[PDB]
Amino acid sequence: SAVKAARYGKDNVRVYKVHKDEKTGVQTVYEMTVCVLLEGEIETSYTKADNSVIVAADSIKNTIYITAKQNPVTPPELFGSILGTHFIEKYNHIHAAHVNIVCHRWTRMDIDGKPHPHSFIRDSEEKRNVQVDVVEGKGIDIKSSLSGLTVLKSTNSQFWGFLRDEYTTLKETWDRILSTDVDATWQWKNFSGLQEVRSHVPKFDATWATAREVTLKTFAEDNSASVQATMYKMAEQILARQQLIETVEYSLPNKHYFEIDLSWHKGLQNTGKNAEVFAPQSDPNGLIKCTVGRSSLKSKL
Amino acid sequence: SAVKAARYGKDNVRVYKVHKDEKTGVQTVYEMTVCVLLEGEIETSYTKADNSVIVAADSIKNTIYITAKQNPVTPPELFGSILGTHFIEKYNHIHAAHVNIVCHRWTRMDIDGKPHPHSFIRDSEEKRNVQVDVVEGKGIDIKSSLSGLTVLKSTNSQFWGFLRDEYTTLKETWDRILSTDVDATWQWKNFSGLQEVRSHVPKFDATWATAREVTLKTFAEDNSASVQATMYKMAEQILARQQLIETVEYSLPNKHYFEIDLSWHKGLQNTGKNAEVFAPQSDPNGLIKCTVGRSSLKSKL
Amino acid sequence: SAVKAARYGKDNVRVYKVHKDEKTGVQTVYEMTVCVLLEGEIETSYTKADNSVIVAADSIKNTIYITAKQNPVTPPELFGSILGTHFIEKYNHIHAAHVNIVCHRWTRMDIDGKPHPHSFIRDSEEKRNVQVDVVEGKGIDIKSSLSGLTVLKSTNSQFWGFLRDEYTTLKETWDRILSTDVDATWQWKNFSGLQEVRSHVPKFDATWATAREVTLKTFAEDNSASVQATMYKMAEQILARQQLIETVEYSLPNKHYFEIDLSWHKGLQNTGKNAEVFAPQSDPNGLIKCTVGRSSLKSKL
Amino acid sequence: SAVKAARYGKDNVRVYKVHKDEKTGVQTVYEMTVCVLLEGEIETSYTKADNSVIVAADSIKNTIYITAKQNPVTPPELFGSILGTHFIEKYNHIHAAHVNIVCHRWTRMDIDGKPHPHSFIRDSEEKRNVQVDVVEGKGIDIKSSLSGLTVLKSTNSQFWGFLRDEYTTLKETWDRILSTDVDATWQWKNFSGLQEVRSHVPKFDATWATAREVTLKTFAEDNSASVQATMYKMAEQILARQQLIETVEYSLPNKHYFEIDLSWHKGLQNTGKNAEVFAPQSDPNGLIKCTVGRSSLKSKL
Ligand SMILES: Cn1c(=O)[nH]c2c(=O)[nH]c(=O)[nH]c21
Ligand SMILES: Cn1c(=O)[nH]c2c(=O)[nH]c(=O)[nH]c21
Ligand SMILES: Cn1c(=O)[nH]c2c(=O)[nH]c(=O)[nH]c21
Ligand SMILES: Cn1c(=O)[nH]c2c(=O)[nH]c(=O)[nH]c21
Repeated sequence: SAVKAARYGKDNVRVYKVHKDEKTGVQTVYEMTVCVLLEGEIETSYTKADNSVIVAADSIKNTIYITAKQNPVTPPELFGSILGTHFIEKYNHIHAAHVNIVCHRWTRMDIDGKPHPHSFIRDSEEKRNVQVDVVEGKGIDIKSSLSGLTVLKSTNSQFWGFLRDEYTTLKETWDRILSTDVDATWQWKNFSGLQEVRSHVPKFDATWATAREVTLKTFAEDNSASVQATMYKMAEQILARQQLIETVEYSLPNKHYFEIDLSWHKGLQNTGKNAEVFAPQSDPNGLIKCTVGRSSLKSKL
Repeated sequence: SAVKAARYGKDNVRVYKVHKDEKTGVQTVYEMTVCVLLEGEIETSYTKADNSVIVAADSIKNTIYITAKQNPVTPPELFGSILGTHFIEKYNHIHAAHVNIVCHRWTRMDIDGKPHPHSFIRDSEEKRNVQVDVVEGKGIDIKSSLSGLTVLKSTNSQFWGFLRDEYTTLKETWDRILSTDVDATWQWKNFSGLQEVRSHVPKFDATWATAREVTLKTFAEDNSASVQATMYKMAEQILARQQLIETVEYSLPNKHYFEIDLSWHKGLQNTGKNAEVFAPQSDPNGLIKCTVGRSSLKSKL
Repeated sequence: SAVKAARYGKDNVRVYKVHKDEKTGVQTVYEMTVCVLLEGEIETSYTKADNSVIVAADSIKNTIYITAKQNPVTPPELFGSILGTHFIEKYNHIHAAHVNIVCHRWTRMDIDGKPHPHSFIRDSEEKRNVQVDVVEGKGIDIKSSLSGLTVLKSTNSQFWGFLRDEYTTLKETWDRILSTDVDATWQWKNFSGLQEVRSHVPKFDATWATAREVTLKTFAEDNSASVQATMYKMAEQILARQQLIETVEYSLPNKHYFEIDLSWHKGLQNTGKNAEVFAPQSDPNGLIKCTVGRSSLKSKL
Repeated sequence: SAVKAARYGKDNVRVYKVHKDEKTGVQTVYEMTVCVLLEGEIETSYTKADNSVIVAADSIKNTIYITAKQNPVTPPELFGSILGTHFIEKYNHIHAAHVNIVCHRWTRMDIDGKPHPHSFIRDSEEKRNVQVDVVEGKGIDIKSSLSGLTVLKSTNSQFWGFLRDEYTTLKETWDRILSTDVDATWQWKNFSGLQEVRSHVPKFDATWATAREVTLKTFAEDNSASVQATMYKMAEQILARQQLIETVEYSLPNKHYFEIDLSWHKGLQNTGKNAEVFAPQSDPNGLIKCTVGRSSLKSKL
């Protein structure tokens, strides 16, 4: 037997950080959950009970809090890059650091139409995430994402012209409800190290804002032919707006709202143009995925 | 053996309703989860296998969708009162209907600074709830609530002067983080029937809006002496603003954010006035409850 | 405004305790989650920012661990009674202690057909719970429960003879799947204090075992006319087997398994006597409740 | 823009199947949740609103129930292989089918020491899973797993000799609690098609049973030097017992149980050899992973 793959460390590390402007009294909070898993010359911990190669997960936890004390926690792409770089530089025998960060929403409260200096509301369970893989000799691979963005449109969704055979019962529709939970990931060009990540810092918040804006506007305005066709338009617009992105991935459930035939009861009309009351279906659901990149096809376009 | 208490019916009934203004094209959606449990002369279903006294839960489910088709679903206090009244009036042997409704947020999307006619966002897992108990011969008892409103303030919370004995380790503080999930319930005066509920319909949305506004402003502006003292101020202001409320109940967890002593590492200062990085605690938590009503004490005030 | 009701304390306190037989090497573990809420002369903490009347929830947490160190944690009815009594005796101004305990399963592992001395498995998310209300001057009110016991029978469940009117679509059945999550509560006679609870200690484990045995055997052997009729038989047998119980309460969801008509596909027969493949429904569900006590009817039985 | 990756279909499809021995009256139930995602010449559904290439997820759902009606659902490796093969054979333009199955426990009830013919208990939320990737021209890749197996040992776990530097606070221990949720995956040799999967059918149940037995016995008997060292022993034994497995992967959280120093209270001794009461930590947790395969190193072993 031999170790083909190994990583270890600490998961579910909750972190809060406050910034206090002593001049204005304005406070700003940041809250996240962090996972750090290390790789390197660690196989003997598995094979030989050699704990000398283990940077204790407790120590990794201490290091997350120390890094957050001594560095910005925003944008999360930067914080993740700083943290991962620390582990591969500090420890000769550690050759990769895998940093996952989930960012929790704390939106400043408006009280009597004025922003409150130190009060916040969890305005959505929507998250902003990063996956930062720091690989010694191979730079920094960053995937940025928004997840748990739950949306619904009551019309301007269609689904007709799909394959029909002996397995098919679904009726074509020219007007249905569309509801999803948006998981959208943008994959950055490889960065050579922390200096190159730092040189692009304003692009992280800007690209997250673009991804969210494009997701909401496209969902709201596309007279959707399918989830497939709608998500492709979101991905192509985000790629057009940030050249340092290589790919945009969407993973979208089709959260069904079924019509309810009430015609058995006093001839009530609640289908088609008369549909007012629907049954939201918890399961099953459609699931639609794609990864969009830029073309290099020159023939048979 | 004898039946001391019994109720039965249908839980977790997901309901969506759309309103379509054909003039403006503006669509408005409502989504809820409904539970209806009936009481009455039903003991023989338990004791004698007498199913003749059971209004099938499947039929109760059909009735929820039919009621939603033929009546407003908003405010939920009205929808609940209509539904509960239907069961005690339709069925001679049914003497109480217990209607619980959870209302899910679908907030209209703003696209390029304009409200979209048919696109919505789940802007919070915060709920608006009702419990409506329709009791034949005893009218309609309504409890209204907001739940899952998650808030945090980074300063202007204190906790000192508490009892200290041989069980006490907690340090007094003059500056801590306060974070909670707000569960706030307002209990209406008994209504004689559906006509009296209908006569007060505008008060339901107005009182929910008042409860939320008072909760947010008080949380944000109170230099809090304790969760106890802060919630009491919220409850007294809501009672002052709606005479048809008898009681206001709060149930608030104290969701702890602990300081992290980093002085063992390079003398880093992260406690007291230098506290920037905190550890959010998932459990345990403080839990603080109270029900506030109006006084009738004339002596020893 | 005046305080009509108030309680406060600590929730979600996770507790583990190990017993080590040094003679045999056999270790036994206990794991629970504890909530303690106090009542008494505490209104000034709410009305006057008077923290002198608050036994800090942090101190209540310390007290749970100290009690567990100095006393048995089993049966949970005893541990809860000890803990609640401590608060009303130690603090003159505290007049009630509300102790909720959830007990988590750690079942000894059998390895090569022999019980392992120190290895355990979470063999079910089924819980054993207590609610212990210690009220100064009014003794100790205990409710014991089992919850999250998930069961299914594939036949010997029926549902016919229910009310049929213009709201009814459900077909009568003489053979259906029955599946539920069992919540069963037994309410003890009021105990005068801790001495009387201690005098009955063996009855707590014995009555929990009886409730579980009766629940499983009745579910498995009753050719069920309805959930109502089946749960009534469980409750009456548990009352017959423990005179110190006053009431037995069941709360049972009817977790539906729907037939799937496949006759549209190659005439496949999958309904009635040919039903093999079913669709489990996550929601909605039936919900059936009753509280059974002993009779004192002497006429019109 | 161009489609670099795409799949779509149906998730969260709950399936139940009953087998009825008419001779013995013995019934056997199977319950699972199924996901099927297809790949192939489907990019035009994304780029051109061409729904002609979509096998509707509703049709995929119908096909799961039809397959379950016409074929064994056990072992899940076989059911998954049948289902995936159907999609790549039926549809010329579909070139891969990705089938994920979660199997839910329904263990036969023993009533009065005899197995009941038609009553079952969810004896654990532990799952048995498969991932079956059917790739046209490349056969059938199967990963089998057990997940959610929650275990604890109260002693015979150690953690000492780990790296100590300026980030390290953790104390070495020679006796701690070890608790985890076991996620164990075994990767099968590539199968050429459905005939080769069928030729190995008895190996699926046997290898799952081996993986579980080895996991439980090793956890219980290993005087653990670390999670790393313990999981490596499990993986090497499972590889030794099934030559058709290429790799065994473990993913194990270290679910911490912290000692509680009570010496501040009446000198109570609850640490080290006197530790009886512990605080289970919900988060953070250690996370330890490895993939073990067979060696081909001939030098520098
Ligand atoms: C309703 N529906 C299916 O059944 N499949 C699909 C699909 O892949 N995409 C859709 O937009 N809708 C839909
Ligand atoms: C921190 N803290 C306790 O320990 N108990 C209590 C309490 O009841 N109320 C608070 O506001 N804080 C607090
Ligand atoms: C299927 N079904 C209903 O619709 N209602 C009821 C009920 O109250 N009890 C049952 O056992 N089944 C059932
Ligand atoms: C307690 N502890 C750490 O902090 N890290 C680790 C690790 O990787 N492995 C362990 O078994 N324990 C442990």
